[PDB]
Amino acid sequence: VLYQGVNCTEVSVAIHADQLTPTWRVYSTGSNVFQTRAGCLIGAEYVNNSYECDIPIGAGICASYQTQTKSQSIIAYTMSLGAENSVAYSN
Amino acid sequence: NSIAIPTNFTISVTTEILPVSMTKTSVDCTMYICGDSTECSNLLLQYGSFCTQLKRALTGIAVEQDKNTQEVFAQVKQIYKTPPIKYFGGFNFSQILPDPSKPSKRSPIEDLLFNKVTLADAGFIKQYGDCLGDIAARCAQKFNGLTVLPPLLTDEMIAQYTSALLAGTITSGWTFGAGPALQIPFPMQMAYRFNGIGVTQNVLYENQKLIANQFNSAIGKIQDSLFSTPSALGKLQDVVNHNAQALNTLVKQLSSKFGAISSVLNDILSRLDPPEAEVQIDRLITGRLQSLQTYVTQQLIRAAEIRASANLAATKMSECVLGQSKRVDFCGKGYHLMSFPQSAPHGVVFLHVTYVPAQEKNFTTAPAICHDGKAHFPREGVFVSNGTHWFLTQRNFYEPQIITTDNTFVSGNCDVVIGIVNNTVYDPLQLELDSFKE
Amino acid sequence: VLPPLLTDEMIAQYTSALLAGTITSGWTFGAGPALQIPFPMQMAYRFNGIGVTQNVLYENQKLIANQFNSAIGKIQDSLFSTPSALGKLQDVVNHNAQALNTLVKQLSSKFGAISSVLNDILSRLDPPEAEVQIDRLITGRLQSLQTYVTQQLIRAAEIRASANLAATKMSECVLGQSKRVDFCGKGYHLMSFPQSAPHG
Amino acid sequence: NSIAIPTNFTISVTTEILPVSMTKTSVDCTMYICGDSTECSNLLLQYGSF
Amino acid sequence: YEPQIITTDNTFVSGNCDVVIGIVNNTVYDPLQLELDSFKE
Ligand SMILES: *[C@@H]1O[C@H](CO)[C@@H](O[C@@H]2O[C@H](CO)[C@@H](O[C@@H]3O[C@H](CO)[C@@H](O)[C@H](O)[C@@H]3O)[C@H](O)[C@H]2NC(C)=O)[C@H](O)[C@H]1NC(C)=O
Ligand SMILES: *[C@@H]1O[C@H](CO)[C@@H](O[C@@H]2O[C@H](CO)[C@@H](O[C@@H]3O[C@H](CO)[C@@H](O)[C@H](O)[C@@H]3O)[C@H](O)[C@H]2NC(C)=O)[C@H](O)[C@H]1NC(C)=O
Ligand SMILES: *[C@@H]1O[C@H](CO)[C@@H](O[C@@H]2O[C@H](CO)[C@@H](O)[C@H](O)[C@H]2NC(C)=O)[C@H](O)[C@H]1NC(C)=O
Ligand SMILES: *[C@@H]1O[C@H](CO)[C@@H](O[C@@H]2O[C@H](CO)[C@@H](O)[C@H](O)[C@H]2NC(C)=O)[C@H](O)[C@H]1NC(C)=O
Ligand SMILES: *[C@@H]1O[C@H](CO)[C@@H](O[C@@H]2O[C@H](CO)[C@@H](O)[C@H](O)[C@H]2NC(C)=O)[C@H](O)[C@H]1NC(C)=O
Ligand SMILES: *[C@@H]1O[C@H](CO)[C@@H](O)[C@H](O)[C@H]1NC(C)=O
Ligand SMILES: *[C@@H]1O[C@H](CO)[C@@H](O)[C@H](O)[C@H]1NC(C)=O
Ligand SMILES: *[C@@H]1O[C@H](CO)[C@@H](O)[C@H](O)[C@H]1NC(C)=O
Ligand SMILES: *[C@@H]1O[C@H](CO)[C@@H](O)[C@H](O)[C@H]1NC(C)=O
Ligand SMILES: *[C@@H]1O[C@H](CO)[C@@H](O)[C@H](O)[C@H]1NC(C)=O
Repeated sequence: VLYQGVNCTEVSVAIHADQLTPTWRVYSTGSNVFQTRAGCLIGAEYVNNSYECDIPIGAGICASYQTQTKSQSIIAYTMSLGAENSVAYSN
Repeated sequence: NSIAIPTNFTISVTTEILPVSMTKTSVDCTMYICGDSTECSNLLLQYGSFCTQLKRALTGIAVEQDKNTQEVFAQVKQIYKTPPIKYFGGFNFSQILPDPSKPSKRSPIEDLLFNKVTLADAGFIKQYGDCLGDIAARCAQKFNGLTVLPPLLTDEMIAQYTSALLAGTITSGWTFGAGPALQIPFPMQMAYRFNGIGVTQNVLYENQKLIANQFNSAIGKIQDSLFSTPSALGKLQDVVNHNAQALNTLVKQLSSKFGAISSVLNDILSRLDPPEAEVQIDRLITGRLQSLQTYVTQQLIRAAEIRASANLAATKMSECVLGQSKRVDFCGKGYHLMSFPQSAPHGVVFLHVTYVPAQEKNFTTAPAICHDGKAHFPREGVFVSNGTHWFLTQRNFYEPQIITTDNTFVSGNCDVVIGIVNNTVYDPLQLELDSFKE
Repeated sequence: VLPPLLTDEMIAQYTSALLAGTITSGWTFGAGPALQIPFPMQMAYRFNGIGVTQNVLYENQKLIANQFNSAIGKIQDSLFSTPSALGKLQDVVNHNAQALNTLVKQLSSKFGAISSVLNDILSRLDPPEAEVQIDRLITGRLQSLQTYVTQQLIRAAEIRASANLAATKMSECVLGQSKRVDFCGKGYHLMSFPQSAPHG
Repeated sequence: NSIAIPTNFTISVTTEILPVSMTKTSVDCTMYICGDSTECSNLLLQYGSF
Repeated sequence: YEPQIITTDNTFVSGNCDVVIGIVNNTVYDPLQLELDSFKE
């Protein structure tokens, strides 16, 4: 779930105070709450590995469903633009 | 019988500014029309699927703007880098290549382009601003239900696409656009681009230093012209101003009464009992729907205009950057040789590198040369005379050469060509044949 | 109705300048300074550009000139004879005239009111009801203006696309020789000439 | 092994007609909606920036 | 890629060898001279 334009601290406070209008709650663990420029993303593990974009979120961040460790889960990552290619330029 | 032919040339670099994307907006229909009011929302339900339609229209626009950005900039499948030497025959690209010493790795020109354009919407986690000052008005400040979504590609990602396109163009010419990138020395890329415009490759090599110096001067001139002139980035600022004006008007419409006793929904609910409040609320709902439908209709029209601009920008990037276009004035004034993209907020700037003929001289010409009763026509170029001797020259740059059998072809008797001029056509092979034995 | 910034005389002057430039200097007109070239050599270059050896023009120069002159006479006769030849511009004029006549016609509509005339409503009714009847006429007339402006924005976008196509065709067909098939007429392209027309 | 080669040619001239501009119009909302009626104008003021 | 022998028909001559940057030394095979020396002997 993406909370658009909201700081994750405010989301955590509102959840603990039971102030949010929707009555459902997304399972919160460490590393399951990630602050993006678009908003607060809860329910996806952020990873350092960059991949091609699948489900766009915004500001470079995209989510996908991928196998981690042993166990498929939703992850979020910074988009890869493409493979690198160094051209052997010379005179 | 008079023809003018350039004896010199000028390297000209011009700029073209195109919008690529529009600010992505989102409207909370319930917050805008019936903010925190159950009775108003329940009345709003009697108008059917209003919000269900605006949400789709604005989502379609937002997706279209990200599609437009990808179509213009995501034209390359690999991220190309230049060599660490960065010597390209004397051509100085330091003003268009990324500057490693600055954050975001923008070029100096890109840095100026981003600094000149003022962005009123400033999409970010707006709660960071909090309060403690007079409200910014950035245009609902979120509170009235109007928000701005960030782009999928950040300015750094767009800069990286631009850098990849620039490195590919510089190090491989057009072979990267069509297939795998093939390294080529830059001066030979220029030689082939000279051939593209009908000018023999040797013109580049004798004048390679002059061409490199004129190119570097033109780039410096662009840097200074963009810095000096305030209203340089007119089109992009106009797009920003139109979106800001649309949001300012949409928010300001909330203060209108539309015939109601008060523009504030809470005042209507506080002062009146349900049966009268419903009438005053219906009047406000009607006005709010008219405002939102007008806003969305103009946003759809602007989105179509931006889509057309983005499609033109993508076509220009494909034909001007990934190749050498032959379309006149498509890629700047002059004979198109090449272009360089630069990122700009909500758009793209193309730097078009062309040649302008200069220092022309008018020579006497002739459709054909008559020798031993045969009409000789040029294979390439035109015949010229300086008043005493006839020469064959390439059309786009003055370079006289002796008229020979190898330079011309023969078709028909001299009597058919109206303007044929009597002159000697030299015959190679025969001359040396004599020298061999005689 | 506002006049255009460029009058018909200024548009005619631009067309004349484009014709003089193309006729005197060929494909150089739009790239840099105009360079004079004899017209038969301009055509010889254009023939070579389409893939026909330049000797064909010179050997058949009189035939080509006669076919060109005949074709131009036929064009003038074709435009004279066919009333629908210029339909696109007459349609633009008629659509704008229809939109303005529609807005004026809408002022006579009641839109649910007892009367289409504001002075009759104010004279015959008390203020309380008069404000309601006026609000109905205002709603209807405001919707009529919003519809007109929306239609004008859509038509303006269509005209913008047409104008951009016309500018591209003039820059690629008049200021040069295009290799785009069917972009500059049917057949292998040699050249083009602009002519001014009202609104196009 | 059969190819057709032209032995003659025709010079053809065709016409293409494109609109470039449309009539420029301007609307005074007060006179159009409220034909010099003060009460109408005062009611019209409640519709804001339209 | 299709290598061919560098000859006076494949190339053209313009200017001296001092102005071109990066010019290399190589043989250019003239057909006519070769035929002259086969015809003679
Ligand atoms: C490629 O072009 C760039 C500029 O477009 C060259 O960088 C420039 O190098 C000159 C070297 O003298 C710098 O001049 C310096 O200017 C400062 C101005 O305060 C002065 O105090 C210094 O004493 C010196 O005169 C110039 O500023 C600098 N410009 C930039 C933007 O960095 C670069 O060297 C060129 N590279 C090649 C290989 O030609
Ligand atoms: C290629 O086609 C052109 C026409 O497109 C041929 O030129 C035409 O040749 C005919 C003769 O067969 C000319 O007709 C004659 O016209 C004169 C006019 O005074 C008339 O007195 C004669 O009795 C006869 O009707 C026709 O005018 C001429 N067209 C033009 C524009 O000059 C050309 O001969 C063809 N060439 C080949 C090799 O097929
Ligand atoms: C036209 O060009 C020819 C070729 O350069 C000129 O004749 C040569 O002039 C140079 C001096 O500039 C002499 O060294 C050559 O020996 C001349 N060659 C011949 C064959 O005359 C000629 O003078 C030029 N004429 C004009 C009017 O510019
Ligand atoms: C080009 O040269 C030819 C042959 O040298 C000239 O042909 C002569 O033209 C004159 C008329 O000017 C005739 O009286 C002769 O009988 C022609 N002789 C031949 C052998 O054809 C031709 O006139 C010359 N053209 C120019 C422009 O000098
Ligand atoms: C390419 O060949 C030319 C001619 O053989 C070389 O020029 C000669 O260079 C030597 C020294 O290297 C001088 O002593 C001669 O006087 C030069 N002769 C001429 C006519 O220039 C040239 O140096 C060679 N270049 C390379 C890179 O090998
Ligand atoms: C990415 O690597 C850095 C290395 O310092 C580490 O600090 C950071 O926590 C890593 N992020 C994730 C999501 O693993
Ligand atoms: C290309 O030539 C320049 C000449 O200054 C030289 O500095 C550079 O190292 C050369 N490049 C390579 C790859 O040798
Ligand atoms: C061409 O013009 C440049 C200046 O733009 C000048 O330096 C150069 O010498 C000129 N060349 C000739 C052949 O006149
Ligand atoms: C969220 O709030 C905390 C409060 O301490 C602040 O430090 C952080 O920078 C805020 N982040 C955003 C994205 O607003
Ligand atoms: C060259 O052009 C100039 C332009 O004024 C003209 O005066 C001059 O006579 C022309 N010379 C030739 C030989 O055409």
